[PDB]
Amino acid sequence: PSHKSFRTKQKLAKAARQNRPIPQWIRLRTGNTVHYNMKRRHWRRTKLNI
Amino acid sequence: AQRVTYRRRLAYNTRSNKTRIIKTPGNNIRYLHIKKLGTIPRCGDTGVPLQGIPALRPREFARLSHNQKKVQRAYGGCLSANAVKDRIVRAFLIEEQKIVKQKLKQ
Amino acid sequence: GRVIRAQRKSGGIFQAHTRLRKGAAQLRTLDFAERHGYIRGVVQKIIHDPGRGAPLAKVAFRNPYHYRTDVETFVATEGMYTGQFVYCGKNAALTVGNVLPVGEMPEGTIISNVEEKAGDRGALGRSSGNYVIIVGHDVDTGKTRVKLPSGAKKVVPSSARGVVGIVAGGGRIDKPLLKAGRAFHKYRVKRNCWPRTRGVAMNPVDHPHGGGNHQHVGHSTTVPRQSAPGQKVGLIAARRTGLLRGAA
Amino acid sequence: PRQISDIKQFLEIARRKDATSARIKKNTNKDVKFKLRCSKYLYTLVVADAKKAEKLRQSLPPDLTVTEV
Amino acid sequence: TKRTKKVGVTGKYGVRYGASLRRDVRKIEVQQHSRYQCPFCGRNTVKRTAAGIWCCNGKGCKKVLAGGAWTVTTAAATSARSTIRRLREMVEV
Amino acid sequence: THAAKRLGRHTGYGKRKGTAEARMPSTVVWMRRQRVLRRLLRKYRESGKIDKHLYHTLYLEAKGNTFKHKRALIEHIQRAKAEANRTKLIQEQ
RNA sequence: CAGAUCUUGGUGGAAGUAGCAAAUAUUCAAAUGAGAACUUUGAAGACUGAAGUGGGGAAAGGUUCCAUGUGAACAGCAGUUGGACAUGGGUUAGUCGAUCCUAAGAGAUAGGGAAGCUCCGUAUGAAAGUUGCACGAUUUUUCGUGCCUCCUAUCGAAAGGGAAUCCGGUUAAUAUUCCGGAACCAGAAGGUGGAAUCAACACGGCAACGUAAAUGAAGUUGGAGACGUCGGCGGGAGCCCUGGGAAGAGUUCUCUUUUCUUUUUAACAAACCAUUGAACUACCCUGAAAUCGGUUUAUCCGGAGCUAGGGUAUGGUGUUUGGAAGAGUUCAGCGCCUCAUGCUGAAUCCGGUGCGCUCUCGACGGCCCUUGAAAAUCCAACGGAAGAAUGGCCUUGUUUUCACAUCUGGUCGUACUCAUAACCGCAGCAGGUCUCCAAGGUGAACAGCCUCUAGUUGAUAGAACAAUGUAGAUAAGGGAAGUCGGCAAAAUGGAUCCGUAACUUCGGGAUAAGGAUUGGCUCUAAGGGUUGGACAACCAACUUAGAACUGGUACGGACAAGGGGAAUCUGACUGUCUAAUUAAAACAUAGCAUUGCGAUGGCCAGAAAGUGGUGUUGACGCAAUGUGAUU
Ligand SMILES: [Zn+2]
Repeated sequence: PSHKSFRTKQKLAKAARQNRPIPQWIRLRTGNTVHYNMKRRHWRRTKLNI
Repeated sequence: AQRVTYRRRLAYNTRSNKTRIIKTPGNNIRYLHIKKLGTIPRCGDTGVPLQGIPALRPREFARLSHNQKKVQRAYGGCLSANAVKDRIVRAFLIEEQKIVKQKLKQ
Repeated sequence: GRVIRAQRKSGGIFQAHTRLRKGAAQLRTLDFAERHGYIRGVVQKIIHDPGRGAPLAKVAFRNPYHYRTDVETFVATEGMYTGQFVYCGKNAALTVGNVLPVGEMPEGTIISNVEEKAGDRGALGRSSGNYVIIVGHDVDTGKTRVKLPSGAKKVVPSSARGVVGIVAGGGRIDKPLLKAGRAFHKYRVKRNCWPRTRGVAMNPVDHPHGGGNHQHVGHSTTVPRQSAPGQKVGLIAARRTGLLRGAA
Repeated sequence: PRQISDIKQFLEIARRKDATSARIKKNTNKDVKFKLRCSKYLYTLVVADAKKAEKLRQSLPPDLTVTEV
Repeated sequence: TKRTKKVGVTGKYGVRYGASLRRDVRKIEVQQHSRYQCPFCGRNTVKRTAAGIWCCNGKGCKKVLAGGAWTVTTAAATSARSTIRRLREMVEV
Repeated sequence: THAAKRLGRHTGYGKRKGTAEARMPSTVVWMRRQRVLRRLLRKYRESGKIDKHLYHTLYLEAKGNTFKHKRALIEHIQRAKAEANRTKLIQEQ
């Protein structure tokens, strides 16, 4: 609410960083099945719950 | 007409959210947040405000010089002139009667 | 069943509202000055205590041991005024507003804020318009017989202190409240005890009086004194019931 | 901002340590304002006559940096 | 104009609360809002406050009297003061 | 339209939706009249046309709703002064 | 395995079916694009109509904010577009908040219970020390004793208290934070200047009291912080309204010296301040008042000293200035790729008004069996601890509560939405969610209606009006004959002038019931302000009442906006409840009556407790009941 604690802001920074696309060269590794995942979080679909 | 908004994140009409409408040198009507009015010190014996002392917030008195917070008289800045006069007369009369009672007790 | 309202009044939301109250109305600590001579204080304030009908008196005394002044909270006696000099001690004069031992006062005097024991700082006759009458004395094993506002006769040691006069506030209960609003405002600054729901208007789970196709108790409202909590409702250990057609 | 009434005090303030600079302002009504920028305050002196303004400018200390607006 | 026959100050209560209760409140309200003489000043400038506080207006005798809920002095207090004075005068000798 | 209303148009009973007190309070009308009457009385007292004995009486009548306007007050003052002067002439002669 | 309204998964008929219909509404042209009803631009028509579909915040969300691209999934139609997708960028504080203080409360410690998890307990049955004082101390000073006095853990408010910042400009996105200018506060040393003291701590005024300073330790006392609600009155600021001048723009068959926009001045600093507007508001001096006087809209004051005269204080959102025209705004030109988007001309002026709106201030009044926080912090007083400059002149300390000057002010938050799409409700849901500002006209009005600023034109679209629907209207004659029942609808409705019954607790009933008028235009009379020599030419004003004339015999012309009466049962009344089928005669209420209890107590609580509530209480009190105004 524009009035956030330091811990809350760091958690928001971590959440925004986690919600990023996975590079293709990562999926290209031999024997890897990291191509797609459902961990993508949108600000309107799934809430962070603090 | 121009409509104004609070200059701070406090969005309620509290006693700490006193505002005054001002007109700037840009033809802009906007709020100006102001503090509460000061209070004149009161007499310790009668409770009346003390003459010759400005009305200021409690910490605003620290910036004043000594003479501006005091009246040049005994108990000046703590008691009114009438209260001081009554105390002087009462003290003198009671001491005189105490002397009379002591002398007459023999 | 269910825990009744009387059992639920053990605290919490049923505590007294004491934010606006100014302090306890204790007389003073029984010290050397009051035990042997007298001490002079000046009534500097007569104020209103929220939740109390009688006014309170702020009286400033002089500390006999340290360079200091002590402010007391006497129960205001009718006729007292700010700037009055009150005297507390054994050698104090029989004047309204002074605090004297009960054994140093004649028979038939009207007093207030009377101590049950010497040093408890006032127990008897503190509500507005109430007073205690000194009935008699007994020098051997010094004890004073007094008459309480309820008509009871109590024997106290002849060293308990009392204030000469009557508690200020006059007759307050003579005026009808005249509406629930006045009753609401009266008990708002006292506690959470108003309004009151009748037991017969409840369900059997809530109160012993609840239930039935008609609002009725169904059993004698007079309950024994040795009744367990939860059933000690109605008239507890009633000696007699009905209109008090002649009593003394 | 403070205003100076007498010219003497204006020269005295100019003859100090905090007198970093001065500014000359010419108004539409042929009024001249002499402003001294000190450490805490800006001191302004108003001269309504050109002759007195010229004499004041000539009497200003040489070490003072005077700038026209 | 008389403007009212019976209710007087009570007329603010309308037709509710009962006539007898309204009259009983009326008498006490008149006592509560009546002026009284200051025994130390003499002016009829004594007003009630908080049902027991009585203050005198003016530049003099700014004292506060502890009285009754609706009157400055009640009969019980007057009788108590009289008997206390009699007991004191008979015990001094 | 405002100019027409200033002349006196669009004012009749068919153009009024609020009560007379709502459109113009009687309290304000009485306040204006009392201030005007008291100002006139003070001016006459300062100018010496009336004395303090007559000024006090006229002040009480003005508070008592005796004079409808300035003309009524002036007429009453004129009659009082004329009667006082005539009685003074009779006493002197 | 054929079943178990079996389990999991997948997939059918219904079926291209129900449906995608609340919130007035869109149209033309151009651009882009393969593709345009949804994108953008221009034009037109409309809506929200300031209690907004406007501009901000609190909670909540967390990057949704901005720029550039994409149109696979979502945006129940579409998509060139999006709060979607992808890549980058963006939140700058001594002055705004948190941080500091305390409230309701939470909670260690001492101590006591409990098998124990843990419970009670917050100066409590504690050896609970932070502070006051020169004794050593060269010689001009915070370092080891001694004697000491009711101190004390902390957490707890982004709406309580509180040290201090304003203007203009700047970004794609931040600003009271950045830039330019101009200030303020706190802390630290003492860098200067000033003041008093020749032999220690100033003067003036009768006084209220005033000053550029005007030495003050412990201890104590006082004040500020610091306070309810309602009503009227007076003032100020902003807004609104109105008369001229200037600049630009709109209309111009005709008329309109016309209509519209701008005409601005912050924090801070100085001097006055009842003058210009608002207190003889409080106090002081002279003086002594009845033929009592003064005085508010409101009846308060005065030998406890009125009126009157003269002073002292309270002082800004008041006046004159500085800031500050150098800013901002409007208009008119030059270059003409123009580069720093520069340079050059003018105006930004003079007046007025108020039962007007919002905020605020001042003096008052009414009400309480309701009297309407605490603390941090700051200031003042009583008091007298301590001082040493010397040679009437070359020589010190104090003040740093006097003026100028120096240094420092750390950490965290700062984007954006705040909602008919950024929160919750499974969602981009007609629901719910605290609060700030609030133009003109009509009108009593924050009512309804239209409009200005601002915002939006977003709710899948096209064609046609079948039955039956939903919502809105009308209807000859009768007028409740319908129906359990006047359900629904209709009728009444504003204002002014007449008139108003039974009954009653005398307060009401009551707007009882029942009648008349209402437009426009032209006048008449009365009711108030300053002001030039009985008066007076203006300027600046709003009401009321009446008359004539006139037309649709019409006029609260839309909107807005009581149907009324006669009885019975019941509850006295105001109020409260079954969130999501029952709002009532149910509950509560004031009133009435009864019961227990004088503290070694009544009632309640706890496993126990050196335990808690009533109780900051004491019979006019607390606790437990029944009945339910008055008579
Ligand atoms: Zn008196």
